[PDB]
Amino acid sequence: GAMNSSNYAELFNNDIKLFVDDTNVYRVTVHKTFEGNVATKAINGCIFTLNPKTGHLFLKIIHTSVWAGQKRLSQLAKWKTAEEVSALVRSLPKEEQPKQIIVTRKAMLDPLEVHMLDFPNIAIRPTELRLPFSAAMSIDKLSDVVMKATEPQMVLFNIYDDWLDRISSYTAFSRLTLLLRALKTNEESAKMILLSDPTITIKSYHLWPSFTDEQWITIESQMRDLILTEYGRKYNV
Amino acid sequence: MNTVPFTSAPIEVTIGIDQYSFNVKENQPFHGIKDIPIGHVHVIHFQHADNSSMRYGYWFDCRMGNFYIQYDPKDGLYKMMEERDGAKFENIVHNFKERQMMVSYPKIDEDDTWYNLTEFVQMDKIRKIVRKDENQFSYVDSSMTTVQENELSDPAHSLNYTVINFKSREAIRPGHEMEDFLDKSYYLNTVMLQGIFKNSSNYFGELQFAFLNAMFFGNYGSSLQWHAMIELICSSATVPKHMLDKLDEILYYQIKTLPEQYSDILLNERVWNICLYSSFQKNSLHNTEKIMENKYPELL
Repeated sequence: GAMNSSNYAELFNNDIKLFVDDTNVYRVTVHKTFEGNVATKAINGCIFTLNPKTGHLFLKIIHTSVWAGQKRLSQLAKWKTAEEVSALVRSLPKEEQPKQIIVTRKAMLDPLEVHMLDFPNIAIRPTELRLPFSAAMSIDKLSDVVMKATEPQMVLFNIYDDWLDRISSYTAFSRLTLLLRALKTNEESAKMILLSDPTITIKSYHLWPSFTDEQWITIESQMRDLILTEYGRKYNV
Repeated sequence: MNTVPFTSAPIEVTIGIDQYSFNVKENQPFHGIKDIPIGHVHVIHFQHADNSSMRYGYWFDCRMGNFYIQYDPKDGLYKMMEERDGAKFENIVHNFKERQMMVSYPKIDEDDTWYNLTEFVQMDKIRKIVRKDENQFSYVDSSMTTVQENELSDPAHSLNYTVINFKSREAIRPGHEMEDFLDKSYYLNTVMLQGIFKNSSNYFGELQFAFLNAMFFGNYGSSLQWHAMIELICSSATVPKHMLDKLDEILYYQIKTLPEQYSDILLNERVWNICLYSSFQKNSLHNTEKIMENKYPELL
């Protein structure tokens, strides 16, 4: 059943699993028409499919052309997500196929279950965790590949860079969720914290800066401070 | 007008015959039911005064043989049996009638209720859902599970209703996942009507039989089947016009007949709200929507 704070270690065991987040699949700008009505213009989106143990990210870029002449796009977006996740699983060798897929939003359960009928032994699960994967488009290199796409494309990343050389999956996931929660709560401030010191760079083959173990502790501390402040404001407490 | 004689009534019992029911006292000189209308299936059903647990009963059609009831003190129930000797049977019935030991099937001339509940129900279809091929009549009770319930455990005592499952390869064509899930017309019209049932009459017969088993026996799996067959039609954008008009009549008489006090357990809130207010056919069941709104406005 549902993935929660009680069964959290299960994410880092040796059963292959993927998180699927569909919150950046269908993206629009809302604008006024010449006649003073409101219309949307779609922009490029992405499915965020992540192995939390390895850091492997299957970023399926959703080009605006997939919406052309379609109706009920927020509904179609869930089915297109389920179609592309199902295609990804069938593309993987058997020994690489997940045993579980955890969807970050419960509305993805029926679309993914129906698309995966051919895979009765792959469990489709919701989560009670409030995961910040919507903030994936605040990672400059992920935002850049989505916005530049001129056709449907899959791009493979490791969202943990080289962190697993020094830390466990559990600690890597905690760092990722903290960085994404910060970027989601106050993007400007979070991005200031990550680049303020010009001497720490992002390798060409990485997403995040090359922090030493000591600099990560300072960074992680600055992110937690950012999140609590914002929280006091949101609620006046 | 046919007769189901009773050898005796050794235990106190409420006896149902279709939508009617009568209390019989322990060792009361009761010898059966006469004037049963020819042309319809019938159900004769029982609830013991000392164990209101296990409603049970028998589906039969008097055109198919001479049937009687006899209490079995070993198995502790009223059993249906066939009398193969025509002259013995005629002689038993004539004697019990002469002594006026039989209740009369109490049909009002104006009253089409039983016809309306059993319009598509055929004994030959009942005998394929309820498998006991050595008898011409079919036993059902409160506890019997369906083939679908057993998949999710004695196969011989199962209700073999047609399995309907909206998230099954049978229901969903590869490449039409979203289309087939949101519009079940493929599943209704090709898989179920053309494929399995052959025609809408057999589909309606099974729907009506599932309802009557839910109502008369509180059979939970029958109730699931009745709702699944309703939801498959209401969730199809493309249904023949005659089928929608007939479904409205079927459901109207079912809702009209349901005991007011059993709507809490026998009616699924989700299915009815979806069927009457959200589905493709939300505007196609006028009679049913009006009786549901006037009789069970709480459920909705």
